[PDB]
Amino acid sequence: DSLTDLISGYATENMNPGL
Amino acid sequence: APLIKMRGYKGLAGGGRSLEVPQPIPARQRRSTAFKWILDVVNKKPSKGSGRTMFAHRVAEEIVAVVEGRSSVWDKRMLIHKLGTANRANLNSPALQLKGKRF
Amino acid sequence: SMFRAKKLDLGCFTNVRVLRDHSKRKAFLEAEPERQALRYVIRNTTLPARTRAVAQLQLTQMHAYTRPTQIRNRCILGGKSRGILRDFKMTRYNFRMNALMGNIPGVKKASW
Amino acid sequence: KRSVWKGPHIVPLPIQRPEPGKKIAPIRTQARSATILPNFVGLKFQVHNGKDYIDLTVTEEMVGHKLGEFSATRKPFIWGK
Amino acid sequence: QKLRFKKTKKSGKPPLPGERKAYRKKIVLSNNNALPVPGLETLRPNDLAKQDNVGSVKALPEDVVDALRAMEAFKPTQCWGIFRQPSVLIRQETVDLTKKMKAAGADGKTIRMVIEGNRVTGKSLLLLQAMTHAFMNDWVVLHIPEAQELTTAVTEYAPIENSPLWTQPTYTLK
Amino acid sequence: HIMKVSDYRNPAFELIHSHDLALVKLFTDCLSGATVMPNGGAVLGATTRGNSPRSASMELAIAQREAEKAGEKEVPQRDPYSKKYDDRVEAVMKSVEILRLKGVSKTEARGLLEYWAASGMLKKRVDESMVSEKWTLSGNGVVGEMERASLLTMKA
Amino acid sequence: SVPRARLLQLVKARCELFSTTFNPEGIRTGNKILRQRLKGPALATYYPRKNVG
Amino acid sequence: VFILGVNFNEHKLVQKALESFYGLGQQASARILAKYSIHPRAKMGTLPPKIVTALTAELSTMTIENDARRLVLDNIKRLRDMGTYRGRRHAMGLPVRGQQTRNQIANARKLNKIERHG
Amino acid sequence: AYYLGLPAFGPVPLPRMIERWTVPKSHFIFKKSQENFERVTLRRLIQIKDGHPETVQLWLAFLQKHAYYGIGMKANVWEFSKLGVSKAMDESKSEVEKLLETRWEHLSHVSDMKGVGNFEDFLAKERLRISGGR
Amino acid sequence: GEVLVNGKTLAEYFGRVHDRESAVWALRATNRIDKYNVWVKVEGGGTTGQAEAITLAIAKALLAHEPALKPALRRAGCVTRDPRKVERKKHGHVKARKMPTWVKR
Amino acid sequence: EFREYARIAVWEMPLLSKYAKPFVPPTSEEVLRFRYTTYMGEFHPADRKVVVEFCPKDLRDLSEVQQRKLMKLAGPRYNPEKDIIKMSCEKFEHQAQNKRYLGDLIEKMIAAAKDPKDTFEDIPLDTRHHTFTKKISFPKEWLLTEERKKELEAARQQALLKDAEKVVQGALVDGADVVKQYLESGAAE
RNA sequence: AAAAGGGAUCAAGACAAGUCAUCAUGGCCUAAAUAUUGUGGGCUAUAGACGUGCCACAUUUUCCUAAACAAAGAGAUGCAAAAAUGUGAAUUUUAGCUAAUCUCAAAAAAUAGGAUAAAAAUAUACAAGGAUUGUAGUCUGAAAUUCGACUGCAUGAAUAAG
Ligand SMILES: Nc1ncnc2c1ncn2[C@@H]1O[C@H](COP(=O)(O)OP(=O)(O)OP(=O)(O)O)[C@@H](O)[C@H]1O
Ligand SMILES: [K+]
Ligand SMILES: [K+]
Ligand SMILES: [Mg+2]
Ligand SMILES: [Mg+2]
Ligand SMILES: [Mg+2]
Ligand SMILES: [Mg+2]
Ligand SMILES: [Mg+2]
Ligand SMILES: [Mg+2]
Ligand SMILES: [Mg+2]
Ligand SMILES: [Mg+2]
Ligand SMILES: [Mg+2]
Ligand SMILES: [Mg+2]
Ligand SMILES: [Mg+2]
Ligand SMILES: [Mg+2]
Ligand SMILES: [Mg+2]
Ligand SMILES: [Mg+2]
Ligand SMILES: [Mg+2]
Ligand SMILES: [Mg+2]
Ligand SMILES: [Mg+2]
Repeated sequence: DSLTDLISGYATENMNPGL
Repeated sequence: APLIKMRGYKGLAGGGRSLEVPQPIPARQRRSTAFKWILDVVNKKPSKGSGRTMFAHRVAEEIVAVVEGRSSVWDKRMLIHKLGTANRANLNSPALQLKGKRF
Repeated sequence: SMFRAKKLDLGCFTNVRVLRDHSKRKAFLEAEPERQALRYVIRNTTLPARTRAVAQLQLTQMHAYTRPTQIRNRCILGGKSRGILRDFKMTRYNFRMNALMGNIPGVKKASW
Repeated sequence: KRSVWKGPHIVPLPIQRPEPGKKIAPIRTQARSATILPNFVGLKFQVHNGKDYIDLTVTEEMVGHKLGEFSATRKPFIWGK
Repeated sequence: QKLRFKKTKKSGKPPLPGERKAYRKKIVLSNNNALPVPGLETLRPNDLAKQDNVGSVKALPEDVVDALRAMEAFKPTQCWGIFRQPSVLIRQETVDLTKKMKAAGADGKTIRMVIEGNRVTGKSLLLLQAMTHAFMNDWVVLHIPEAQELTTAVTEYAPIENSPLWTQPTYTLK
Repeated sequence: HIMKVSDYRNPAFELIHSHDLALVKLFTDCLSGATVMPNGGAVLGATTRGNSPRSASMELAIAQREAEKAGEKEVPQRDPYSKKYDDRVEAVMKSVEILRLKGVSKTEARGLLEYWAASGMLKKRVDESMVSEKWTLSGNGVVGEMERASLLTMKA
Repeated sequence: SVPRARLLQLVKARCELFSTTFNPEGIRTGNKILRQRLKGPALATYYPRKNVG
Repeated sequence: VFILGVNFNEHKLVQKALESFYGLGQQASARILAKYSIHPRAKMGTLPPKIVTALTAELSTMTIENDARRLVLDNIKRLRDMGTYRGRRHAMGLPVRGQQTRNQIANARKLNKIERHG
Repeated sequence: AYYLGLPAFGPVPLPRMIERWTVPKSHFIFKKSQENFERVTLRRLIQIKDGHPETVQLWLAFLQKHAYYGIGMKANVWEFSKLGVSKAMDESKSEVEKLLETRWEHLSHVSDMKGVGNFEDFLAKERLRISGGR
Repeated sequence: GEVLVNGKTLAEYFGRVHDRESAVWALRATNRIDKYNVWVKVEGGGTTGQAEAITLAIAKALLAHEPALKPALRRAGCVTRDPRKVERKKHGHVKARKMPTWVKR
Repeated sequence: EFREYARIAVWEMPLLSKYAKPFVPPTSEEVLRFRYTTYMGEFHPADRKVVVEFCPKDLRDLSEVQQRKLMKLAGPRYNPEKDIIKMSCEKFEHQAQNKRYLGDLIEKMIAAAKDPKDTFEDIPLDTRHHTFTKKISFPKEWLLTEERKKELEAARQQALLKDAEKVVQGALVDGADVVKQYLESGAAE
């Protein structure tokens, strides 16, 4: 019922090259 | 309607002042200057009523106050006629006839 | 960067930004049907709230080259992007010179 | 997303709830257009203002706003000194 | 601090309430300058019902002008203040309508008709030429000058208990 | 005006019908025959083209009574897909006669033009050639348009 | 003066006959994205390709 | 007359009198008159005393004047405390809705405050 | 059209299409001076009435083969046909096959052409490339 | 003397009495309003523009019946074709002639 | 180039007459009128559309109610003024497919009009999609017929009598003089 | 018909006039950076002050009602009817046309009626005006916070014609 896990689930580390 | 018109020559009266000179004006120029004085007095009057006849009845009353000789445009006519009378001699003024005749 | 072809396939006036805008037109041609599906799932209020949130998150991860709003016409002769005419692919000035010399068919000086 | 009928703008953020009592470093983000959902009311953010990361502690009053509304990009204009 | 240029800040008694409204609604029925038309006859009680009078201008009786003036039969849009004596033409429709009103009240009947036409065909004056025939023949004239005063929400209104109807006290008094 | 929904609002903020007004409900009943005047009389209604709305019901009823009187079995009918009609207005104007006004005949135009000239308001020779000039500029004798061209002109 | 519930029976037949979407409630079905024709191939062929020299 | 402690002259529309209270406009005013069968062109001198008493009772229930300025002043004060961009603009007396500040920011400087006039 | 028995009506001068552009004479700041350009399209219309369907196609074939440079043409063809369109198309197959017997020589390809792949998707995208993109 | 413009009476089409007289001025100047029936059909232009066009139309049509009226219509001004036309807007100008504010400094 | 076309118009054109065919009017069965577009060697996206137009009264197999139901199902494709159902199709890649669909669709429009389930007789034909044009015509009463000429003579002679009797009786009003005489008689004070 | 009108065009030279940031080019410079790529930000800052524009400061204005009259241009990178829903922006759904055919699309002022006045200055009569701001929405687009265009409600600044 909760959609919160989607945000963190798709949160791939190093998304932005560098920082 | 006035019978004359005042036109000044720039800087020919000494001390920077202009030399005013009267000149006659044709009929069309006489009527335009006249009816433009009436519309000037009309636009300065206070409103009286309502409807579409507001402006028309305001101009028509000034046309009746003119024939009755009790309108403010008569003073505007006699005022420009005094200028001509006070400047009736400038027509043959020395300055006009001497623009560049004294090299 | 990864969308720039390793071999230049441009025959017009090449430029840093002309080569950049050509790579966005090729990247969008390949991913337009994919981007149209994500935009259809987001606007379909009949689907579950989860299906719309997934498509809404994936549309954000798409590379900027895939967006159509990044495309902007450029001058094939000068490479400028300010003051372009869609009918000739050139700036207002390059269109003037070529039109006077007769290199643009049909165009003539207008007087009326 | 302005129009309400298509939800708020959500961005992939590493919004992982902390283990009870564990120390979590603030979330560094450049997504200044990410609506402040209720699911991270209480977390510590570090929003990018173009040059620096200005810290932010989301509360129940910030729900609905954007993360960029709390990080000033320009500096106040002051005449003289 | 702002140092631009800014302009510096710097009559007769006004009219009474209702004076302006009564100015665009006054009805002038006579013009002293206009000449008295020779041979202009007045309207007899049965003149508006004679087919021979068609095409002739007749004057309204002095006592009828006060009644028609009491119920706002005249209107500022109409040109009455250009002549001396208010007189109305007798057209073919005036006889048709009047001849029906002469037979209706004679046999206890009631005629119900609508007057339709183009912009200024004369519908409102046709009503005046029915009220004129009514006053002269001892009728009860109940005329509603303008029907827009009852619909445009410009007069008081109150409901009737246990009914969907609504009254208009200020208008019914006037 | 009385053949449409009025501008009054009831406590529920809903527009009241012009026929629900007591005074308008009286003239309407007499015009339709509901209220019978024992001593007889006449109930005459006059339309206006200055500051007047358009009611398809009144105009339709007007066209239906004129067709029946003129002996025409193809009387107009409602527009099946229009929603600007009023059943109440149809019932009121169901059995009312109609007087269609138009321009005055040539003979009537002369009698009126001669009255304006005798008063000094029309400095013209009133002859047949001159009576037919005003009868043409006034849309085939519309009295009102005949005055704008004769009395309210800027030529005299 | 035609019942709305009765008009839909005709509006429904046209969709079946002409294979159109029957949405009497005006629900947001995102069909506006399906009717939009792709403009990809039109934009790609803007800069002429490298040719014989 | 007196409506909610405010004195109005006889030659004054009731529509315009109710519309002078912060929070009441052409919409709410039109519904108050219809509730008590007052034609829009009703002037102050025409209202019966009982109807005037009614109007005050209705207005008191409504959220007007001080109550409406609380909601507006609380929203502006909340934007300042949270530290939002808009809050800073209100405090500094500058345009709040993304307007060019090079010129023509007079009304912003004059009115934009944390405690607005209303 | 006279030799083919086609009664032609025209040429009808249709409204000329005028496009307009106002560009600055300079490539820089000088905007107070501009100039107008235009591309006037002149067009005619030759309508043929009571013309046999096939005969009207030979007319258009003769005009395309002997087309004059600098002229574009667009022809709308009308024809009357009975009901049951689908059934007629199938029957014609053998009639059209006999006419193409000698015309198949134009196209020649290796056995099981693999460069094409999906036949329909090829024509769809090959026509896009040929037609400039649309 | 019945005049119909676009199927409508002169008073139903032209709401300005000045335009009605200008339309039939040819018949008025020659005193022939009560001897001809005119059925006009106009297109394009404004109220006065259409009125002045009808003046020249009736004049030419009237001369087909009585060619000897041209000298009279000449002095009435119903034979001349007014060639005045709205000027075009010119680049660098706000309107045909009007120009933007010129700043000296 | 003019000589090249003068050579074609003198030697090659006359050969076209050997392969021409005479025009034959369409029989009663040919009730459809298709339209196909050609750009003469060009590739244009609009050369795939096929338009078809037929008349509901051409289908003699459909009765009155069945024909009126076909005008309702047609919807905005029906022209009440001309009484023609015009419909196009550019859904497919080839003209052949756009024509086959319209050929099958018209077979469904006729199969649905024959369906006795619902005749839609309660529904009146809606024509709000079409903008009807009103055409004005010259009044036939103004035609100067030998009979109307007599009507004009009577109208012109009856006008001279009215003016004559008024002049003889000294009654022709002349407002120009009525004011002059009045002002020139000390009557205005 | 005619006393016609407008547009384009308008030299050499000078102003070392403008542009090495369209393009092109001589010389001189950068070549792990004065080159190339992405995320976010900025070009939208604001004490004072200068330029063009819009609009308003009611009485020939504005507001309400009604059954008039245009031209030109746009739609294959698309103009969208009719119908239905919503106070509204707009939405649902596509008929037709890729066009003297179909659509945008409706002209407005005007003409003719009607309403409002102590229409701001005597505090119990604060006119017209629509800036500023609160709030709820809609459309385009990954994305509308810095920083978009429209809609509803509420708020109601200066402004007496300079
Ligand atoms: N029979 C008549 N005799 C004299 N004058 C007349 C006559 N009929 C009409 N008029 C005048 O014609 C003008 C218009 O007439 P009237 O006011 O009756 O028209 P109306 O049908 O009521 O117009 P509207 O639809 O605008 O209300 C007035 O000046 C009127 O005096
Ligand atoms: K106000
Ligand atoms: K915004
Ligand atoms: Mg007006
Ligand atoms: Mg009237
Ligand atoms: Mg400034
Ligand atoms: Mg102009
Ligand atoms: Mg020359
Ligand atoms: Mg030179
Ligand atoms: Mg220099
Ligand atoms: Mg310089
Ligand atoms: Mg320089
Ligand atoms: Mg360089
Ligand atoms: Mg960037
Ligand atoms: Mg800038
Ligand atoms: Mg305004
Ligand atoms: Mg629509
Ligand atoms: Mg538009
Ligand atoms: Mg004032
Ligand atoms: Mg000024």
